[PDB]
Amino acid sequence: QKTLHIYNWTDYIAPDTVANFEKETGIKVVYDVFDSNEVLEGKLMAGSTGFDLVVPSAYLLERQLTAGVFQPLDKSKLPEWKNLDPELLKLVAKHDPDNKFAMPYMWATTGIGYNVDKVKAVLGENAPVDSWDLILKPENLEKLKSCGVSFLDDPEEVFATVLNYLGKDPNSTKADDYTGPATDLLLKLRPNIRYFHSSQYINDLANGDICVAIGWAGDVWQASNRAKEAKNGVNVSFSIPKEGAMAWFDVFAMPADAKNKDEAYQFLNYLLRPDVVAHISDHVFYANANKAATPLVSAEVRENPGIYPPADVRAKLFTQKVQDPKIDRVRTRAWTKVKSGKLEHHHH
Ligand SMILES: COCCOC[C@@H](C)OC[C@@H](C)N
Ligand SMILES: COCCOC[C@H](C)N
Ligand SMILES: [Cl-]
Ligand SMILES: [Cl-]
Ligand SMILES: [Cl-]
Repeated sequence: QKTLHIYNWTDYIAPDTVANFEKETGIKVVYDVFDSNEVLEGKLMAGSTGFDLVVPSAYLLERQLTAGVFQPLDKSKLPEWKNLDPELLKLVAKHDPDNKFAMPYMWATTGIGYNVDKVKAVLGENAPVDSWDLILKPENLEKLKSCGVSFLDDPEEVFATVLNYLGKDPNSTKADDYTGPATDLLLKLRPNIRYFHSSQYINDLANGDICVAIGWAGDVWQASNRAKEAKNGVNVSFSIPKEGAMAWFDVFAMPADAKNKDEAYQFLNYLLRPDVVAHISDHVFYANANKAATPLVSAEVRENPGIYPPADVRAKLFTQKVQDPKIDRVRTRAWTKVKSGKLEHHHH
């Protein structure tokens, strides 16, 4: 009896995907979840993860590729590899040259999830829901504070979006941009932010407890769908704002010390089946990287331009760059300062 260990993002598979695989193959799956690239990266770099498959973002795979923590994926054991969109593979290959290490899973953007009616109640019918002004202009956050504001607990995403909003390179390599203007804005916003968290905001949006969030697209569409299924009268939407936004791929990868490689390839090949991955997209509201699967994805998902954005929106999207250690230090320090920004100090 063989057992396959998988480590994936929360809210990123259909409820029955694993059970269906277990029934088909007789392999027992131990499925665990994370909501942060930082948590996964730490485990990959500290020692053995004990996992057979993990799901980093592509830029994280790129950041640690030369550290040797992943092993190359034997495409002879992935007969359905051909189902992946070959043009999307060329884009992922910027992170994974010649697609040696990573299987593209889903693609999306980092934007604003919001309660349509509460935002309009607080900011008016002309609330700037097509703009980062909705959540990064202090005058707006002051008005939204009590209906609840959340930011992702992701320093790379948050600093990049703030830098872009301030008219800087979202991937600036200038330390002063982080310690100066980006920190200045974040500290002005901080008193109005209820929490920094990368997964609680889904149910909080769905239930009406948070009115604006920095969020990942499909997470927000899941919140919208949860509210609809609950018949709770809450209207959640998502915006890829006009100033641009981060875009990203998440990918499956195999840790270099994986125990059960054969079973892992069986699971990857299962995910390459068009019906399997389209069913996932239908439940998690994320675009997959499987060309063969597209016709099977629900119309509600395929036709949503916040899931599959058109070319004029894609032209405004940017990709996360891996930063040098000095920028990493200054960004991480600034993040800790921002998150602790409400605490009282006694040094004056
Ligand atoms: C409305 O269908 C769009 C078809 O897109 C091709 C698929 C394979 O790529 C999805 C991208 C946007 N992650
Ligand atoms: C990659 O293909 C999707 C094309 O969308 C382009 C829209 C019509 N502006
Ligand atoms: Cl409410
Ligand atoms: Cl990425
Ligand atoms: Cl449909």
